[PDB]
Amino acid sequence: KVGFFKRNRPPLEEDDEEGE
Repeated sequence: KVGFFKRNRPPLEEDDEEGE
């Protein structure tokens, strides 16, 4: 999938590529 990691992780920890 791709809507269950790029969502909860990014906020919580800096996991997915934010974007800046």
